Amino acid sequence: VAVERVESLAKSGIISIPKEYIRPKEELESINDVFLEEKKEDGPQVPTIDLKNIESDDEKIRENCIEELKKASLDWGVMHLINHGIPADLMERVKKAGEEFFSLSVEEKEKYANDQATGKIQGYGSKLANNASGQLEWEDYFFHLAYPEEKRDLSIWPKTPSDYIEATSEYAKCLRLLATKVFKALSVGLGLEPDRLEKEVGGLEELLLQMKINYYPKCPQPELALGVEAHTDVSALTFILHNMVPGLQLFYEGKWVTAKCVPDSIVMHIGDTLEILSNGKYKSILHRGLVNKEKVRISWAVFCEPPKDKIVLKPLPEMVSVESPAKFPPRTFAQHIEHKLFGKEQEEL
Ligand SMILES: O=C1c2c(O)cc(O)cc2O[C@@H](c2ccc(O)c(O)c2)[C@@H]1O
Ligand SMILES: O=c1c(O)c(-c2ccc(O)c(O)c2)oc2cc(O)cc(O)c12
Ligand SMILES: [Fe+2]
Repeated sequence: VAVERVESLAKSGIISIPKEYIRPKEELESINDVFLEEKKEDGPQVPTIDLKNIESDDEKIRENCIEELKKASLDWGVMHLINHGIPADLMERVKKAGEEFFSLSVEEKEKYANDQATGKIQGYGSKLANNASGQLEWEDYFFHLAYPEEKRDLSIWPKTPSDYIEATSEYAKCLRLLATKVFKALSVGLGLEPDRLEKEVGGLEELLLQMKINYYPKCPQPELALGVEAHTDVSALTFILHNMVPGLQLFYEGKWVTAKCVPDSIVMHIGDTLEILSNGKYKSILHRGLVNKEKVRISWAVFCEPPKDKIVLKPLPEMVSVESPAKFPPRTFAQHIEHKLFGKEQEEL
């Protein structure tokens, strides 16, 4: 087999993109210039949710924060979090380290190559075509488990820059504390005991944080490709940092909305795992990512996942009734991923 990286392809001297990267005719109509889209301020916009008072001693103010978070989660399921408690300089260090790793030559990065055939899903990679369509997306990435610390395989983590492990480790620990805060507020929002949702997704012991650095090289025909296809996240929550190059779009009320770049914020997505547990109340929104011909875009997504086999995910009893039937059948996290991949494979077949 050939190992083709999109960064290599982007630098190979091509004029047009290979056919495998061109989206189906029906999808091309919704793809426009990301910079022109980012400038548009009409239509619904991704909400900015202020978490400053999420754990305030002042009850009215705390409840107001919880309600705003709850409301954004039932409606959009995605938002720009501000005053989230993660130090701004730590986030800049994490991004700088990721930028430095991706600036290494493809050859240096191949020393970290993943190997799906032997189950080595961590490391440097690019999505291999996995259905009859043969469709590929315009991005390379680096994926690794980031937390808990005892479950990490540090040997696969970038050794250049020298501070990648230190920075990424601190960031994951900070995000783990923020996930607890969020899970609690979302639990309260559904009328559940504060510790309910985090317990249901594994708690401190089994919830995993996976880091995925998404690298989107410049594209010569950005109107014909997607950096990441339309999808919903399978996690419980996802927290993402960006390098201020636009690209994230959200499918809201039947239209693709472009996310604006809100300084110092962290994008947070409610994922399929919480949507399933809340019986459809909290929303896992369909989203995608655009590429462009002017600037390399990079994002850092941390997925908070339940244990893949140990928990059977299904709507919580409290969220189901005669009048509110279960909107999802029971599946473990692995089974859910397989079902989404299976439905797509059958679709393309
Ligand atoms: O490779 C993948 C993957 C993985 O390797 C490890 C992991 O822990 C979770 C994962 O999740 C997969 C997935 C599938 C369909 C989706 O809609 C989605 O959001 C995520 C993904 O393809
Ligand atoms: O959206 C997701 C995604 O893209 C990937 C991923 C991981 C490894 C790969 O090799 C890859 O091609 C993709 O993992 C995820 C894990 C989650 O818990 C939730 C997600 O939403 C994703
Ligand atoms: Fe996503």
